[PDB]
Amino acid sequence: TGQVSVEIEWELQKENSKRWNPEIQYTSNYNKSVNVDFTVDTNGVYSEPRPIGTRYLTRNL
Amino acid sequence: GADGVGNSSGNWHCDSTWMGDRVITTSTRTWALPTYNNHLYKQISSQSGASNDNHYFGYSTPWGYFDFNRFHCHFSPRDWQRLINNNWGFRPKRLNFKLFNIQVKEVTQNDGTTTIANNLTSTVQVFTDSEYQLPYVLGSAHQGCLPPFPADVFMVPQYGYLTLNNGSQAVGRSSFYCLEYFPSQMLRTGNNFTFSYTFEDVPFHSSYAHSQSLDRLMNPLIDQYLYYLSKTNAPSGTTTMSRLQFSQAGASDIRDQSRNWLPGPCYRQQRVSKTAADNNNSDYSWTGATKYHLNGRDSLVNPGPAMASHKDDEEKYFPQSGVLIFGKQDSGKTNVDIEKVMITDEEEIRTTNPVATEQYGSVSTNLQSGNTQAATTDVNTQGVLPGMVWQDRDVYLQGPIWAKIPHTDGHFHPSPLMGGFGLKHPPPQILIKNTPVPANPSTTFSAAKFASFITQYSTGQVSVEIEWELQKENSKRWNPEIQYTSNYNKSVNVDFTVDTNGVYSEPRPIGTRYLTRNL
Amino acid sequence: GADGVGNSSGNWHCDSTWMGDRVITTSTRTWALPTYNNHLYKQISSQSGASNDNHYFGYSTPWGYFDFNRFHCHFSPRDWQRLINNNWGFRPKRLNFKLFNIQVKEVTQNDGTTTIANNLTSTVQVFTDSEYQLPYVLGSAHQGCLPPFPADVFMVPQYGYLTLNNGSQAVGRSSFYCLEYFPSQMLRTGNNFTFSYTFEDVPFHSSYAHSQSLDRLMNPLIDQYLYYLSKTNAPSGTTTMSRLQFSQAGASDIRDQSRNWLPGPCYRQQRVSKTAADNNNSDYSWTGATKYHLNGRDSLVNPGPAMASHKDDEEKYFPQSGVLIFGKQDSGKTNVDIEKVMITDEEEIRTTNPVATEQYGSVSTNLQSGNTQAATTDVNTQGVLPGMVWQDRDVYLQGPIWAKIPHTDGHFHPSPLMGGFGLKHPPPQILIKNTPVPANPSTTFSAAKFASFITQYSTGQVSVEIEWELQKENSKRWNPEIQYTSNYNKSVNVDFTVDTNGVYSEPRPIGTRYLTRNL
Repeated sequence: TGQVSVEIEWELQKENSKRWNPEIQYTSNYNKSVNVDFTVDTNGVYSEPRPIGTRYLTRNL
Repeated sequence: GADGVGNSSGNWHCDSTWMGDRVITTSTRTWALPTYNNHLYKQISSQSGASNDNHYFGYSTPWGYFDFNRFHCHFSPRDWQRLINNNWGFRPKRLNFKLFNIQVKEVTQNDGTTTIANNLTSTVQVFTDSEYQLPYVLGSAHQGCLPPFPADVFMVPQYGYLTLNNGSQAVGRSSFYCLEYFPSQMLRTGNNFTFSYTFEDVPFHSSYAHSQSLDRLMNPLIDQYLYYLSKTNAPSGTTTMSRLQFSQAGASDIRDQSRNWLPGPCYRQQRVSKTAADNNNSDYSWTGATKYHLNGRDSLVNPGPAMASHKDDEEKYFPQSGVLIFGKQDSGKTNVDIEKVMITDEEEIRTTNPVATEQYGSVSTNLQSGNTQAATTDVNTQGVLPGMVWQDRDVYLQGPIWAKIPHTDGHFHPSPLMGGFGLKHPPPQILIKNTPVPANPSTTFSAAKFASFITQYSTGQVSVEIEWELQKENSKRWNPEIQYTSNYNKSVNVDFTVDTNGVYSEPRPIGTRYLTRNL
Repeated sequence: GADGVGNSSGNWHCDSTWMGDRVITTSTRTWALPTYNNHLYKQISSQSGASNDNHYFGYSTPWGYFDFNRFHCHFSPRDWQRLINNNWGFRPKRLNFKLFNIQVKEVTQNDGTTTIANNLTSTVQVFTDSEYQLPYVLGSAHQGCLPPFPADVFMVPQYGYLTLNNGSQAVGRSSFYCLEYFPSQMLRTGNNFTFSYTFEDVPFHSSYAHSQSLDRLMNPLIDQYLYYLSKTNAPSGTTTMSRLQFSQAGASDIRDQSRNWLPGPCYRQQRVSKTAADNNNSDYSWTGATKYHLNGRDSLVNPGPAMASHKDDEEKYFPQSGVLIFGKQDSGKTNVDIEKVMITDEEEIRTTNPVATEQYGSVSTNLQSGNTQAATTDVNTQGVLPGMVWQDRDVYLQGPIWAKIPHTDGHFHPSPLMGGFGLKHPPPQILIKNTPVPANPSTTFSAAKFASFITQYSTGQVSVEIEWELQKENSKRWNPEIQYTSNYNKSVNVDFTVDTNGVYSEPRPIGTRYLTRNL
């Protein structure tokens, strides 16, 4: 047994949009719930409740 | 540059210069710009009863835009003839644009009588979208470019765009652009506006036709050393038996030779005849059309991938939606007869590209055996295969020049299907607008936005200069070539001139492929 | 520092050094750290049937944390006596922390018999939250600090926190923190861990009592030159008539003198007596309590703003929830009698702060007139006014030291209400955990996370050194002062010592306010 570590550098490409109205963003829901998403439950089990893509900002064709 | 009221802010530059492997064309026109949308942005959408294929959603802005994306904006007919008769290829290199001699005029409509006067203090706003942040509407073959004849005055077209739609409604992803949210330069009479632009590297447009066919590249005097299957059965006593036989291909059986390449891709179109009696007596303009299906909508494929218009001895035929069709002078907008339009022809590329109205070929569908005969079927659509070669669609004196390549993850051979040069950073859009001047306001404050303005428009001159790089031909052909020429016989009017009423007209479309080249 | 198995990674430092206006206290203890939560994070929440005031939601982590936020972790009783008998004020300056001599031990529970052995290769993880990114749970007067007696061994407490809740459930705004998402240092036996810290500037704690009263600051020999309204009616023939009369205040009417300042703010509490018979025969511990209302929940105000515990000649009384209450040695957890606890007293501040169980004062409520008599009412809660002065709650040998000021837009006089120093950047939290060591895995791959580990714990030494800045007294008082002292009379045990069984105990709470100062 032992430990393992991995470090990765990522290059970003910032958006430069002139769109006027606000965009769609990924967000958490505010309403109450028994468990918080992407957390552990009362037994210690971490779970991811939904898949999350990458395409939220917009761009002209 | 800036000076007073009584100073011209520019001169008239319009000519062409030929020097070695370059040609520099500069043209000047005078324009007029109204006030669009009464200074408002407006949401527009398709009608409620429109078919699902025709739904759209978007906006119309109070801005105009300048457009010079047609070849005849830069080349005179004589200059076009020089180009196409002596060069194998050409491409744009750099560009210069200038706007000058602005005049703003206010209109008064008292009592049905119009009075027009100068407004020396009013201004116009101009800016170039040099970062491609607005939706790019050039490259859609719209009207409103610079006129082909330098003596014509033209109206600046209005700017508008479409975004995502769900039927007649919009979605959360659809975006709205305010053009006043850009830095723009304000010009009074006495100011001018210029900018420069450099084209990226693009391949030369092929201004030649191939003098060889893709299926005829062998030496007709020497046989191959490879064999092909020439017979599958042989005669027995009063009958036949299965027996494979092989032969070496020569000139007598030239269709069977082994070859290294394949013709270009295909997407079959319906064939129609210029003779009225040959066509079916029905309405198949949409049912019989070739289309693509995108997000539940059908869209006509026009003109589509470059394929030959017809095979030899069949000039009367052409693909239903596979050729560019220009209109003659003063032809109408809707449902004009065939005598009012000019149909182009792409027959020069039938040496490498398949005919648009035939199948690509035939492939086998089963496994023959002692009790099963071989069966084949036609291929009506063929994607690209390794080993294919093809030509692109020709360009025309009155056709488009460039198109912006869509910003996507992938694309294949990004030459625009209507013909021309595909650019990732095309010449930017040039937007222009009259600054609104409010009318007499009330003397007591009101927070409502203004709704009464002084009626006015603007006019001025515009010039554009483009440098083109030429590719000279180097042929060793012995016999003379085909050249574009005028007919010598007498006629009432000279082609590409004005008539007795002052109307300039172009009598036919002119391609580029006259010189020849080996395959 | 790093070396082998047979090398101590640190020494035992525990003493105090007094030099001029500084005092440096260093202390060392030995700790033991179990495996909490069986290496898991767990969501915790209030019971389903709990009252609305007691609902909560949060998490418990497998980490422990070190805590030295009580004064007796650093000062011996004799050192505390030196401090409070000779100084008017003090404050912390800088801090040094060290963790060394780590030993990890694995436990085997075969057949009810426990065997403990060294595990030389296992490790512990340590990190300091030097950027205040975790919820700060220090400063809530929790158990688990370093023991007051240096010879005691203590268990490291488990880390856990609360976040936003809606009843027993959470909301979208509630946040979850994984402590493994921090860079932490891993130590085997033979490694050590140190860091340093500098306190920000804070005011000295007032280790004095005022020798003057706020309402007695005048010269008792000279009258004022200002007048006050002394009589509102005068005798007429066998009757009275309204007639205003004014007088200059002297010593005979000292209550009427004009003054420049006002006593500190107030928030009235209920009074209870140490004699059982004086109190009401009912359960008013919650109904009669003073509380604040936040987001629909009621929360007991404890101890609340600093107010005097009682007026003179009334030591038997104290506010219901307005004083710190420490427990005697080995006293229980729930519903212990009054003989098992030690109730503090804040009477030294009754020179400036109002008594906690009385009204702040009285104000008029109406407008007197010929047919209306003047009416007043008591003020049971008084926010701060311009011109108020007050003292803060005293600190005690076994009380807290500091508290983190909440990161908010506004705050007023941010000294923590339980006493001590309010810091925007307090000493950071120090988290520690045993690295999990999995047990014998299966020989065929399984993607399920591990659930069987080797049972083990760790132990070692911890040391903390703090420099304190002193503020020496400079009094010109003639008569001797009050000092903290031990009683001389005989007794079975000496105070602040161990008994015959080895149990160290602190017999009473010790404040700081013995020397005196003029107002």
